[PDB]
Amino acid sequence: STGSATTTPIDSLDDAYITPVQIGTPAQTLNLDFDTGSSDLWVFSSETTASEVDGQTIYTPSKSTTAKLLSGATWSISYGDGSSSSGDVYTDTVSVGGLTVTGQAVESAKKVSSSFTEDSTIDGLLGLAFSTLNTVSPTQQKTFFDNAKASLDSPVFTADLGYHAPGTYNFGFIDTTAYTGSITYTAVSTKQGFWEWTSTGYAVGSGTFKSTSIDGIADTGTTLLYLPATVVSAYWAQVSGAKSSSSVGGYVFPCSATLPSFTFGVGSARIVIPGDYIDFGPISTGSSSCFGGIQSSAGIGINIFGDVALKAAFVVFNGATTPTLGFASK
Ligand SMILES: Cc1noc(C)c1CN(C)Cc1cc2n(n1)CCN(c1cc(N)ncn1)C2
Repeated sequence: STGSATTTPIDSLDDAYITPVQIGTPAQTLNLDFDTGSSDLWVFSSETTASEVDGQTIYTPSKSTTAKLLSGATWSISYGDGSSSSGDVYTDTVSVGGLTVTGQAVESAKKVSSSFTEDSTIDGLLGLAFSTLNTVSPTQQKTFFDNAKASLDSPVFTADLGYHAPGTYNFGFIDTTAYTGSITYTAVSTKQGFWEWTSTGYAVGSGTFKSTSIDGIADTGTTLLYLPATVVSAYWAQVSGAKSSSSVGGYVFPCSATLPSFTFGVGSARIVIPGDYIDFGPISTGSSSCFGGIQSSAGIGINIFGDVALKAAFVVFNGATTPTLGFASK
């Protein structure tokens, strides 16, 4: 089997991407944030505290003839930005882009933090990291991809995120028309539960490539590119007036700037992030200070190849017995 679904930016800045997911019988379609940095499929639901729901579409398990309470199971998650959610668990039928899993754990939120409530465009998360990170207790549950894997034509999924435009998540096949050149594959460590890999270096604009190992994670659920402070300083030094602002929480730059590209290495191959992908717009409405898309990972404890990086590539998440990642230009 295979599946293919379009993923759409939630706003004009690509602050996140949403993909429609069918849950239950009859189907209830929710728009979920596909997140290769976490491993829980959780949704706003009829159980979510009413004051914490503001415009999201909810899953109502009592209206699904295939939903079953997973007795005694609870979940609770915190994300890198300080947001959180928690609740109980059902199993139900879940379909993405025509690919169906029966008995998928659907984690129903009883509580969500303010950043979820305040974002009416995201109805939940669909985790695509390794199932070892799943938070369900006392019986850890499998991700949608792990449940689907054996049925897929090939044990892979691909992320093809758009810049200020829709893109595609495919399951079970590699669309050879969706990229240019060849796909370069690189080793993955699953020891922290992530799609963790080592980039071979970077370049800023037309500058020379610096060969240096940068360990980090391929994370579709993180908006920006978080890299070591040395690398990030080298990038923003090429932008007149750019500075790190403690009050704003990272590097900002004059909105009048034209930004240089940023290149990262995948083995001997190179992925070029165009400068415009690094512009996240005014820090507040009407400001001429703009927020940068490349930020320091210092204090986060891991480097994160988030959407800013991944949207410049066609990315293969190869879930073979020894997982690997593939990157192609597009
Ligand atoms: C509105 C709005 N505008 O810009 C943003 C961002 C939002 C909030 N909106 C995106 C809501 C939200 C907050 C989170 N998500 N979705 C996804 C899960 N979270 C992660 C995952 C992960 N792998 N890494 C980090 N966090 C935190």
